[PDB]
Amino acid sequence: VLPENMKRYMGRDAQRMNILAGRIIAETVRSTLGPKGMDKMLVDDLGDVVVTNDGVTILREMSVEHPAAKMLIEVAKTQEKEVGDGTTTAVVVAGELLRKAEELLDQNVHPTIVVKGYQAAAQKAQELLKTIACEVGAQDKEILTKIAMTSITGKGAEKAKEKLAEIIVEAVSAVVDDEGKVDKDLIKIEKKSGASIDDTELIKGVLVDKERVSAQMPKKVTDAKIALLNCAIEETASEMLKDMVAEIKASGANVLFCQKGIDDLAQHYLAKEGIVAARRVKKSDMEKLAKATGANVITNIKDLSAQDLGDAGLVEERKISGDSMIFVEECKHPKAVTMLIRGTTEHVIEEVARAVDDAVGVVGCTIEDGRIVSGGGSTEVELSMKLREYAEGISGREQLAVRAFADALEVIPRTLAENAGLDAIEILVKVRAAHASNGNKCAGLNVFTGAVEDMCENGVVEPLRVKTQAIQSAAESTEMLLRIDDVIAAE
Amino acid sequence: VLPENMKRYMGRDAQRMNILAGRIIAETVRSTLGPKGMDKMLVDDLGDVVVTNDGVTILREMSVEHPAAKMLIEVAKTQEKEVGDGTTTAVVVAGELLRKAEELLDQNVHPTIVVKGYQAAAQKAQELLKTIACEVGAQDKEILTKIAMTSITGKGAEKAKEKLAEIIVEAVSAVVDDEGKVDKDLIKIEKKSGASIDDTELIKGVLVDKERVSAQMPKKVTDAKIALLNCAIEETASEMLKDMVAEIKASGANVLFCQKGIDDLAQHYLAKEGIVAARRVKKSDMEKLAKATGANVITNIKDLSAQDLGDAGLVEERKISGDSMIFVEECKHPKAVTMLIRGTTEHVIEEVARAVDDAVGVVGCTIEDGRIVSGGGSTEVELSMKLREYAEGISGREQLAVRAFADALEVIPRTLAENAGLDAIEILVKVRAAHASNGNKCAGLNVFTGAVEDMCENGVVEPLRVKTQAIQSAAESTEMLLRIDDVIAAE
Repeated sequence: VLPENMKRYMGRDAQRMNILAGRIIAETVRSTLGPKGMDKMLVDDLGDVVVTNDGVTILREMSVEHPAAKMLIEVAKTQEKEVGDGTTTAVVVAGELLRKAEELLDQNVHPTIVVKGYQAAAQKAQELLKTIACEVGAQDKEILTKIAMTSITGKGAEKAKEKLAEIIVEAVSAVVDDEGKVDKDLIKIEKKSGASIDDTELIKGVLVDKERVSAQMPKKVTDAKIALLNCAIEETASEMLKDMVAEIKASGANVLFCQKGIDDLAQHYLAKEGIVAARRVKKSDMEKLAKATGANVITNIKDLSAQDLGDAGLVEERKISGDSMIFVEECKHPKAVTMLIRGTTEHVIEEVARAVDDAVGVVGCTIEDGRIVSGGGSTEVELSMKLREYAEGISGREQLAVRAFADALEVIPRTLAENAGLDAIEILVKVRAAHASNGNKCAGLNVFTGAVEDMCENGVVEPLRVKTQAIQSAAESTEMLLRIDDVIAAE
Repeated sequence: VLPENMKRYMGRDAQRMNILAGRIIAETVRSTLGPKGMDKMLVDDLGDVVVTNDGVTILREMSVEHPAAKMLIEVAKTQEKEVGDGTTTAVVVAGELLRKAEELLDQNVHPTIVVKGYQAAAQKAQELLKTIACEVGAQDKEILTKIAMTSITGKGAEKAKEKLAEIIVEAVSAVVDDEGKVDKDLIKIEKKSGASIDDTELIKGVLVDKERVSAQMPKKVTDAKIALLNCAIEETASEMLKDMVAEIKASGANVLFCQKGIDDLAQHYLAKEGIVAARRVKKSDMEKLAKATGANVITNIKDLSAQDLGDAGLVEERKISGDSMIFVEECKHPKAVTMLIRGTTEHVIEEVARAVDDAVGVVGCTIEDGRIVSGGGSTEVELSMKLREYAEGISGREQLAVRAFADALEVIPRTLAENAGLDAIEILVKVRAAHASNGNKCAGLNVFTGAVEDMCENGVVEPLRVKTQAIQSAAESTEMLLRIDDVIAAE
């Protein structure tokens, strides 16, 4: 009757295997979300040994056995590539969810009915998540720097947060054309040693990774006409390589970045005339230096010409913490802007590089939705006491659906209390009571002193595409995994 | 500290053994409550075989081992003294109220919390019972019948409930003086063979269990002057025996009932004149026949008189079921009141004699207190959705407790319906929603239909003392229990 891999589990047998798998990797992930947790150390196979707190990776490495348990990576995985933030959230409440869906299924529910609850309480939840929404519109600066600070919390520096959420709002407020499309690609993040957390600056242009070629070429130009060649100023020795260099100084460059190198004796001519030049320079390089400086990007070094060519307000080669790089400031029309990040080690620079990228992301969310929620746990307790009262509206089995799915929304505000060594059942009361009466806004779980607070007036708050995706893609993922009743296993 | 007798437990060690205590005893007698509940077969160390439903006697005969188990007979035992039904009630949801409690001293709250709850929610629950009280008067007759039929429910004739309700009303609106005290002892319940369930009749008088001794007496007397001797017709032969019987004739007596005997030359003398007389008749049927008749109860024979003596339209010796009995009807001033009971055998007889004694008790309760309150399960449901709401009120520890005691109050009307088979999710939704909107009087649990019911309008309702006593007795005896925190045992 079957063959090829076959040991077979319906009903109880089934329950066990899909609950244990999903419970598992929740426990995994429970104590990594927000201010109150904690670090994990992986090791595979290659005996290789790897500290991390962040949920995707964490289930990536760990070669899994449970196939059912494999379909749950899948649901943290599609929350990182998309939005980013909330890996954690989508998933954890995807295992909790399921525990609670066990108590029932042991009431012999018709798995039928329990889904007929958590669907109509997904849906309603949409109508809830949308109103607690405390609308503040798109380019208001106050709030931009409260969505940006929350882009920077639980992090190796949330400290900076006020200087990492400023030159960020200036750098996305400066990129986006026709209010309501929201571009990342544009904001590069360079990371150099020396400073503090607050000496991060926003050069209206492009800061690349580039020496001066020829030691010839003046180490700084004033009002410079930067060229872009993506393609060859290599030909083989004497003549060819002279005709390429005397045609750059024919058109109008002082400044040249070529994605395709330089020889010796051709930088000697470049520096003969007062032309500086930057070798090997990356095509990442190229496009940024194009919108910085103002450039239309060419093919070769042989089309290089002042007209497809830029305008730039200072251009020095600056050695910065024992490495040379090329700056390109005062930029006329930056689409797209680089933010210099001063910094600790490469590790706190990188992070203030990621505490902008996911800041520009998340504000490219308050362009397209200029909603703002709910200071982490906040909107949960609100959804709580609404959707409880929603339940007294359904009737039948779907009663017992929607009640359970509210009371498991208290999962996340709970653990972030517990992790915090707090009395849960006091605060819960504190926050719930203060949310029905203040609003969206006001109604928080602050870690610190331990009591309900204005994540708003702090503000401490996060974008709205974050909360939205994290809950939907999670919620419907764990009702798939709900619903397979029959496991015939095998490799 | 230690030995003889003792092992010790604190912690989860104690906790378990009392709980086990607890749940078990209860598991036993949950099944027996209500429309929908079954028998149980007891056997003692004697060998004796014993089949009963009633939860006092169940727990009384099985030789119980756990001391803590021993605390818990005394909480169904006191409920039977009082009211009667609630045995069952007082002690199951005693056991249930434990199991919940569990979930919390596991918890880890401080048993001081639990209890903090359960006492404000017992208070409150006082305020609630008070209200779901549906209004009406002392000797109203629809509500007399209702409270009568619900003293006749889930017993061997709930049968003739209608006919058993109406002769009891009659019998207790007969007895009371100054409306607001209902006396018991004065409604005698005489069992005999042959009738049906509905042919049960109120002779405003007394019907005893003596025949006419001496064959010479008067097989029927018209307007008779009954005489009440507690004292010996008993003297040593010839003379002393006749001027005691000549003394009865000298007053007025047609009729006579002596506590004590009659020697055979004596009843030959009282039959000589037309005197009837009744042999070995107890103390019992002595201050019965005196409320019937209108007598005042004297010492000896001698004593006998016109006076001290009664008045009674009809006194005939009627074979009934082929047992001789003496009837004493059309009594002029009856304070007290035999109610002849015909059915099927002995059992159906005696049963309508129990189904009137509880019916004269609870009667006696709606005299003194003017309230009526629904079975099966109006007042449960209504406390549920009120005491839920009353939680949101409270704040802290005490939240938790009062939600767990309102949930507790549902399991009786859940089982209730299970017993049936009786998906209880739907109905409970049914009866709850109906109650918040109609009232006290019309939100039922009628087994038969399957549906929410006007207990009132149908008939089906209990008194007030029954549900008041029930409640409080049970709730603070399981709190108690839940206190003990240290067992040292035994020998």
